[PDB]
Amino acid sequence: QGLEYQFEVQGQSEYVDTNFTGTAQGTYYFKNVDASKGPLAEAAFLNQASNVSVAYNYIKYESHTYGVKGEAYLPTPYLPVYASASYNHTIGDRYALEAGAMLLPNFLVAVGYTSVDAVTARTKYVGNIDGTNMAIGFEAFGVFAEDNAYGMKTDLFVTPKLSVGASFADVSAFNSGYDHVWGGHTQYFITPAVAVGADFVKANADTQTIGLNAKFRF
Repeated sequence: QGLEYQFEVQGQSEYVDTNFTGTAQGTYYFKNVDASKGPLAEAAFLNQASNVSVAYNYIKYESHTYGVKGEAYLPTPYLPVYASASYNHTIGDRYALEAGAMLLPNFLVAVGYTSVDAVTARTKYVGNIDGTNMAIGFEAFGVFAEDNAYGMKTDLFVTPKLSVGASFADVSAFNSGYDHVWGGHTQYFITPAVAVGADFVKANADTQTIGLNAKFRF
C-alpha cells in the first residue's frame, strides 16, 4: 500500500532554458512512517521521523554532486528538539548543520550554519484545515552572509494526495547574476506508494526550468 513505509526513493529531471539536470535520492527512516494522519507528501515531518538520506545530482552543459543528510527529532520533557547535518561533494565540499525546536506541534524553527560561510534560519509548518481533508504547508528560509538571501514555499493540499504550490526566492547575494526566483509545483500520489510531480521555475536579473519528478515508498 505504502501508508506505512520506511524507505522512499525519488527521481527528478529538469531542463533549464536561458541545461539538463537529474537527481536521485534515497531515504531511510529509522521508524515506520504513518502517512494516514494528514497530507501524504508531509508524512515524515508529521511523524517527526528521524532519518538519513543520500543523493546524487547531475548537471550537463559536466558536474556531479554526491550528498548525505541526516535529521534527528528528539522529544524532551520541554519541547521536541531537532538537529540536522548534511554534506555534499561536487566534481567543491559543502556542509550544513542545524539545530532547532518544535515551538508548537508541527511547527519547526531551526537555525544553523553552512560552509565550504553563512548562518541559516528556517521554519516549517504543516497543518490540517479543521473540518476537512485539506491541509496547508509553509516553509521559509533565510541565509545570512555578506548579503542575505531569502525564500518561501507554500503548498495547498487540496486533498491528502494532491498538492499545488508556489515558491519565491531572492538570491541577488548568491553571486550568480540572478536576482529573483519564482515557481509553481504540483504533486499527486496515485497511490500512497507512488507519487509524480511537476515544477516550473522562472528566474531573472531570462531563465526557465521545467521539471518532472516521481517517488516510491516502501
